[PDB]
Amino acid sequence: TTALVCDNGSGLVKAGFAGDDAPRAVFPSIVGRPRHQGVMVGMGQKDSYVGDEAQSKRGILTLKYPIEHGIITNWDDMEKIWHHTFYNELRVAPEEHPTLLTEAPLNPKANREKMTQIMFETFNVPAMYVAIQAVLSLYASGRTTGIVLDSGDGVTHNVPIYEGYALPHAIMRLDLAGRDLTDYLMKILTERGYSFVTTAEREIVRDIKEKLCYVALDFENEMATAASSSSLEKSYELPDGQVITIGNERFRCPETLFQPSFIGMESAGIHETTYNSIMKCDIDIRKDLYANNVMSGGTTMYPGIADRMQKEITALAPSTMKIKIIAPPERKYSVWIGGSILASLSTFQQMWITKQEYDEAGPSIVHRKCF
Amino acid sequence: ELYTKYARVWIPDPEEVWKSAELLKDYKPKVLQLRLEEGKDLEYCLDPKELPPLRNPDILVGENDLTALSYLHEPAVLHNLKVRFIDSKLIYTYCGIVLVAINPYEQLPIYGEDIINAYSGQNMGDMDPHIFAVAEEAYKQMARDERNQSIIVSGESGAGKTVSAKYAMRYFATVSGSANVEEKVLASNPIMESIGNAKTTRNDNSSRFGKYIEIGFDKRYRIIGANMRTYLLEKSRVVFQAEEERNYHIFYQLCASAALPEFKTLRLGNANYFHYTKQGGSPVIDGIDDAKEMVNTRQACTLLGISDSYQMGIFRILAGILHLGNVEFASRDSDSCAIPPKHDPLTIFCDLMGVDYEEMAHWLCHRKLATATETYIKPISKLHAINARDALAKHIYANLFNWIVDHVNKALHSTVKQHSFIGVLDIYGFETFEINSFEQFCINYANEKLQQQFNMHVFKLEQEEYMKEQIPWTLIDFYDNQPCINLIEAKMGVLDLLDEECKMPKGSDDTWAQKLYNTHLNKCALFEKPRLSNKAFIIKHFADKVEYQCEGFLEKNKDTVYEEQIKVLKSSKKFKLLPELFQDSKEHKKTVGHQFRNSLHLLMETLNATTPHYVRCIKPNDFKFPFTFDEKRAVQQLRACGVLETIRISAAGFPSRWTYQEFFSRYRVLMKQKDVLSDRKQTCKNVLEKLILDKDKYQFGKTKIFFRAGQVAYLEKIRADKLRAACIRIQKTIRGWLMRKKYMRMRR
Amino acid sequence: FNKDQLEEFKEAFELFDRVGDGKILYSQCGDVMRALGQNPTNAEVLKVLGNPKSDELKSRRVDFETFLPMLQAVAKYEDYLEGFRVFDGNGKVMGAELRHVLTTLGEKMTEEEVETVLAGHEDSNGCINYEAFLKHILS
Ligand SMILES: C/C1=C\[C@H](C)C[C@H](C)OC(=O)C[C@H](c2ccc(O)cc2)NC(=O)[C@@H](Cc2c(Br)[nH]c3ccccc23)N(C)C(=O)[C@H](C)NC(=O)[C@@H](C)C1
Ligand SMILES: Nc1ncnc2c1ncn2[C@@H]1O[C@H](COP(=O)(O)OP(=O)(O)O)[C@@H](O)[C@H]1O
Ligand SMILES: [Mg+2]
Repeated sequence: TTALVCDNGSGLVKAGFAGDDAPRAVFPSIVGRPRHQGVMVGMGQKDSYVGDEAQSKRGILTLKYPIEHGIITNWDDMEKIWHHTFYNELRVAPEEHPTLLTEAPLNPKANREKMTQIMFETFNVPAMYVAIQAVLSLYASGRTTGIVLDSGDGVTHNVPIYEGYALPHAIMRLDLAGRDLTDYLMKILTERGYSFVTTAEREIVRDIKEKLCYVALDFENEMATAASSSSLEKSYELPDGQVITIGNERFRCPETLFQPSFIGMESAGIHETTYNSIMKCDIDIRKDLYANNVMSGGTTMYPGIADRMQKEITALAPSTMKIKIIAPPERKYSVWIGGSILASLSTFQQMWITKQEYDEAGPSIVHRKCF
Repeated sequence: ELYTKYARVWIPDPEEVWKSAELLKDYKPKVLQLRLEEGKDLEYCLDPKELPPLRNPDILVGENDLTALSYLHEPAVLHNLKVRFIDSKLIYTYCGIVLVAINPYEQLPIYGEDIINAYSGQNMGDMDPHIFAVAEEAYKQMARDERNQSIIVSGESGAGKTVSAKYAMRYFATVSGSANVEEKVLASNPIMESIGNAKTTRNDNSSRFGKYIEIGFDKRYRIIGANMRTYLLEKSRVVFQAEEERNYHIFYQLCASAALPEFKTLRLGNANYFHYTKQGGSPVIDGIDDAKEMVNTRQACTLLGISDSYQMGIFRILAGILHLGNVEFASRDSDSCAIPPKHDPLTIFCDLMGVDYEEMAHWLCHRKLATATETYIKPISKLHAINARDALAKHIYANLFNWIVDHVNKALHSTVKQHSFIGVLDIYGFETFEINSFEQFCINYANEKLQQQFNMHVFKLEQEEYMKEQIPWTLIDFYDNQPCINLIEAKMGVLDLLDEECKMPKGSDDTWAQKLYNTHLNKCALFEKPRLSNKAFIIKHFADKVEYQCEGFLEKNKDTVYEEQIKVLKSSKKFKLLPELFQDSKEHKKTVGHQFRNSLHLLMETLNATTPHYVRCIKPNDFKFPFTFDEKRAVQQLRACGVLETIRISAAGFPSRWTYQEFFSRYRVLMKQKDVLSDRKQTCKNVLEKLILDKDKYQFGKTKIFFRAGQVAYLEKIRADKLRAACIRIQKTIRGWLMRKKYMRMRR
Repeated sequence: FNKDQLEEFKEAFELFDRVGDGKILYSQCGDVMRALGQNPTNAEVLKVLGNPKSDELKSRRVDFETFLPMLQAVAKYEDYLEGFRVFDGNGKVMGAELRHVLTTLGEKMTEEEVETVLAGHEDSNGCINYEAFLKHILS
């Protein structure tokens, strides 16, 4: 039986069968409740919506995200989103199929305990495992050595790996995110006079960030260029058909990843945490980490983030030592593709947590087997 | 013990695999005083402990059935075949239910028509063995019972599997009362040879696939027609050969005709110009004109009603595969590649196929991912480009082969509804070389499955015979190679780890081998590591141990065919055949080892439906001499056909059976008149129970006595002793009486 | 053996002396023993002769006095009947089978010896009454 492979995040849920080439169900991971009195009779009022429905209806709804910063922060809505994933959107009963689940490293243990308890008790899944997102990116990109940098909505984390061994002391985690880039984009957009207050407006800001932002190769030169000229300035159409024009700001938004001091954090940007993670590794491997940097997750999709990273690391790293950035175009999905590869392997079939081992040991088993 | 002076034994000899000896002094517990024919005398060590194979008495030698022999061992089998073949020229012989056919290179009369009318009706033992006797045993069981019947033929392709099949079909046609299966089936052979046969280090014109002819019978058992199928084709040969091998003949027959004007459009070169044909370094087979074989292939196609338009299609595609092979990639950067500008092989490939150059050049260097909502065009490494190109060549060839077999079937079918069929399988036997590689590994796994079916069928027939004769059937011992099959094919078997290593990143033959040693090295008695190397492993098969080298395995096992490259070829409009090949997903991902394991499970489903009958073919000398039997080559062939292992399995049981009157006649010399009785069955029960002490050795059936191995030789020797001593006593009495009379004459 | 026996045996021995020196050959020792009423096997004759080699067996000559202990040593029906019943159960024996076994097994005799003893003993079918033939050859 093909295992399911399911990858949760803040933002999208990605799910499909193991051995497929690409995920079969992708939908934004939102639970929505109506906030207006229902006036019509026979309307068909529904308790709550999940996924794409909440996106279409969104003008009527409060949208909540049940995962902030890779932690599941209300379990009822999360359990609804899994219910929708198995029954509505994959249409396959979980009692038939092993399941593989994905988590950011250095999370609280309770998140794994509850996630397994809900898989065994509430869906009766015959076997489950929990993988690290960064490890799976290496399977997808076809390597056994490299420093993975993976940044989605919520968590950003670096995990160095060398010939199939992790280096736990060198794992780094940061809470810059697609989400905090969105809240920064709203707070700066206000300076041109546009105020996006409600959550369904935030989804618009998110779509502006996807379509129009780009990482300035050199920051102060593009600031001067945008001051000098309109040429950089570009415009977008809100759903009601009004137009808005956004300027130098559109590169300013994804730069905070490089300078967290803009949003107000102090911890250095993704280039300097990549370098500091390599430096915490012992000196013999470091050439091979510089040879492979693997980007993963949607927040590394911005045009020019690969070249800005290569330049800014090359400025930090010793001059002889060749720096290469490996940004495959598919990288928004590569954590799922890696999960597909792993779940397909024959050696892995030994390694699932099985229902009997859970019944014997209780939900703490996950810490012992998984990582 | 059985070793005495004036007894005969077999001694091991490297020039001829066994030599006969006579024992000069009776044994008593570390040396034997051995006579020979090669000089009178020799002195022979015993070894720390062993006794030589003891030789059967010459009443049993030359029997029509090897399991009539009282001692069963390699020397007795090899001798008995040699005396039947050399002295009487009886090429056919039996072993249990198997028919061993020893191929004379000389032609014989014995197949001639009248004998067909002689064999028909006769139960299998009532006539001396001949291929017609198996053809009847199938035809009779088909008429007698519902079941279809199968005839299964194994051996190195020189051994004459095709001649055996041909005569089986003549038997069916002549008894059944026929139209034009035989002429058509024998007309197909040059096509299937040209596209499915290959040249291997041990053998020219080896056949790399299993070929099955379903002869169809009406409800009146008239021959309707025939249907052909093919299984287990090895695809990997198309892209890759070891040294001193060729890929399938048809590429060389095609290149040899490059001068001809209809071929000129193909721009074919000399056979070592292309990348797929040159790698073996062995373009010319000794003693074949390839250009002549091309003309015979074409005329066989014409005789099967493939019009010349399609024959020019077939050769157009094959020239396409050859030109595709030369396409050569330059790497831009370590994870990206492109084809250089105006590359001549790609231009010719696009012209021959019609597909527009820009689209092939684009798709060979990229692959497409797509979620339902979005699609990414992704570059791929020069290595992955080469693997994809080779997978496309293998996929074209495999579909072209399946298509040519569908047309041969269109000529061979006939409209009348098939009531039941008899199906004659030509397959290859167990195979071992100085170098063994993924091809040999797949061939040996197929033979392990067939050998399992044979062992179960023999065990069923013997259980039915024991229940017939009122013996306890719980005695019969069953020998099961399921532990090896589970090693090769079950999850975390060899094939399943090979498929895992294909997908796991930075896979290699070294890391594969290391996974084998971790998984099996001391957990499974059948898996072994060669001491002096880490790149090889040993599987104890049914017949023999075989080293397999790892160096080929992952390069050969990979297929993945990128869907866009097929969709490009399929779109082409220039000619009918290329769209016609690919007409009807997950299967594109499957590795060659997995496609083979599925094809073998189809073959085993086809045979399991059916009651088998077996033929084995053995090739008596390496050089095609008309009747020379070379005991080294025949020993190797008898091991590769599992005949020796069958005989080992039989020798454990009760191999030797006697009917009470036939026993009583022979051993009335031993029996005393007080023992003779009005019920011969009771007489023999008494006499035998005295003569052989341990009742465990023998059993009394309702109508037959059963004996373990050796007991009939023991009885024959005690008979020769009694008759000898009685003869000495009478001879000395007559000699004395005459000379005493001559004494009295001198007294008178 | 007493003096009378020794005298009869010596006279017989001298009748077999074909050279006049009062001696026989080793190869004649067996012949003399059988002529004197013994029925030794060829093995017994060679054993009492001391397993002589071909050369002395064919040319070394021994007188009666050395022969005598050997004759003594060699000297020191129902089996015969069962032995004949081996080759039968109507009390007959094929002439062909008896001829074959006497000329091909054991201590093989010549066809002429067998013809001599068998002359007049086979019937029209070619069958031998073996009790009568045995009594005849024992007489
Ligand atoms: C007052 C403090 C802590 C808390 C309010 C005290 C309470 C008592 O801790 C909990 O048990 C609640 C909860 C929690 C949530 C789910 C769960 O199954 C278990 C605990 N964890 C959280 O709210 C985490 C979530 C989190 C962020 Br983002 N990144 C992280 C990286 C790693 C781990 C976790 C996180 N969180 C926001 C914080 O710690 C904040 C930053 N901490 C502080 O300002 C300091 C001054 C201490
Ligand atoms: N082309 C793009 N450019 C910039 N940001 C993007 C792009 N596509 C998606 N994103 C943002 O990345 C985040 C989604 O990241 P992703 O890794 O797919 O989520 P998850 O962490 O659930 O896997 C969201 O903030 C989304 O708006
Ligand atoms: Mg993610």
